[PDB]
Amino acid sequence: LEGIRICRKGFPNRILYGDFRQRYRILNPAAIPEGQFIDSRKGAEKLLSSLDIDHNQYKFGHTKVFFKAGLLGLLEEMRDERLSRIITRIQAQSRGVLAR
Amino acid sequence: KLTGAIMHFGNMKFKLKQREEQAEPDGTEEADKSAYLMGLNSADLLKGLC
Amino acid sequence: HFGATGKLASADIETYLLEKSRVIFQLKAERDYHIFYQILSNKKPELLDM
Amino acid sequence: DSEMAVFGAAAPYLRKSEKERLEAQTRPFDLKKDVFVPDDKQEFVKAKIVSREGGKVTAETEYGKTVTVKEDQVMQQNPPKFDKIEDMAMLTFLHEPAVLYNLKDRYGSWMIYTYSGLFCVTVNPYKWLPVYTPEVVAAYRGKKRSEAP
Amino acid sequence: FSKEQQEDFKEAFLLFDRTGECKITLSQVGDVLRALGTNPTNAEVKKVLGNPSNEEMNAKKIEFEQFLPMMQAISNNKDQGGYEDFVEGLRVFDKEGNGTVMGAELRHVLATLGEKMKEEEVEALLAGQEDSNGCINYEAFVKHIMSV
Ligand SMILES: CC(C)n1c(=O)cc(N[C@@H](C)c2ccccc2)[nH]c1=O
Repeated sequence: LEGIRICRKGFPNRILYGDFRQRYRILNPAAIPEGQFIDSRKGAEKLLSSLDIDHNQYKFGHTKVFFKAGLLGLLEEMRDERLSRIITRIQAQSRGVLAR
Repeated sequence: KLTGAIMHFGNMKFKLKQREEQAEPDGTEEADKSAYLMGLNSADLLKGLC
Repeated sequence: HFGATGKLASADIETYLLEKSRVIFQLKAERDYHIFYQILSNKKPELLDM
Repeated sequence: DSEMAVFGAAAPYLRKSEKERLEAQTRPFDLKKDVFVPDDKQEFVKAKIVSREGGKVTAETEYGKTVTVKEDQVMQQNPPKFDKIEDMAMLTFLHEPAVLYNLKDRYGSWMIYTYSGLFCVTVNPYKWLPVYTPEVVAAYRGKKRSEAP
Repeated sequence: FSKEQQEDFKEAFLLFDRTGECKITLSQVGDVLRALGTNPTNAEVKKVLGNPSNEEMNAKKIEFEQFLPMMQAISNNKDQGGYEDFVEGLRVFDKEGNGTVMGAELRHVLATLGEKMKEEEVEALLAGQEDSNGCINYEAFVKHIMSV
């Protein structure tokens, strides 16, 4: 019961700004344009603001981003949906030029 | 770029944890500037260094 | 343990505290370790000879 | 659920049947009146509010026994739409009887595993479910906690 | 498209039609529109057809005048992925991070996990593109397949 009390109220999910950028950049490459420098903190700020999810679910730490109980699962669902979308669309390209 | 990174690499600031005597970056802006130049990642660079 | 490619590469077993006294003392409604009764129950002639 | 077919014969022993889904929307339940009350032989029992008397309340329990307890010790029942949820962190009202009865309604139907947010609770079946043979392992490959039961 | 665009689109069907003038390939035509225009997911082709039968896919041949609108409709599905969108894809298969993808798991991924592909094409697309260590410079593979 106490563990649920903290999971519901607190911020059980947490990502380093670098591993967050590395892993979920596939979620919105335009929010974090590469080829140009952008600090880890403001990058994560722009990407998560771009996700259009409920902004009351997260707060930012000195070195890790912090999420409410139910967000991280939704982010992994989102990422695997995108990886499916993309591997099928790269296959769209692979078949398109192979057919060319 | 490598000369520049060796310049930035001295600007990375590290702070000791309150009890583990382990280095964590406060000056993350200098570490991600360095990694951006050397083509590493800020997190795995900092994790490897510390 | 898994490799960089993610395939199984090894496994390590670690043990912390075997109830070594159970080998010699048990309360009512409980057994000693299973090895002894499982060996005895089949009366496997090769093991019952060894 | 048509997607349950991937577990074969193990499927009835992991997730509730389609009838339990339809029954949930038809259960008689009142959020303001249905509450749990403590009992002697069993920690909590369902009860029905019958009246209001300011700071003192009186209610009739499911076994027809009369009870009087102050409002500080009465906990509202969870609505039937959240009964047997797979993760107890998703319960709406969280208290000692909500977890007790959430485990009891699942375990009485041999659905032995249930999550509790960052951790999971497993209740000893004592009788086997064909939930441990090779075929289920393939169903669990790469599936996430949101997908697999 | 220009009126001179539809003519050169037409003669693709005119070479692929083995009939003297009543064929266009219901099973193979969408596959060719990738070359003349942009490339969709096959499921979107099936959705514009309205989910036909597999036996239809093997036996049916469709009429070209109804297909001219289909050319535009199949061209219509925008939000195709860009270069960075594609190059971050195969990095999740890259369990090293250096810029190489082993072909033993690359062909596995391309064959088993996404939409179906004719496997001989998967054999011959990477053939000659491998290195001596048995990997692929996927940022080159993507800048290969986006360009030509
Ligand atoms: C606090 C803990 C539960 N946690 C996380 O909350 C997230 C982690 N890593 C990220 C990068 C990740 C998210 C989801 C699946 C895999 C990895 N690590 C973690 O250690």
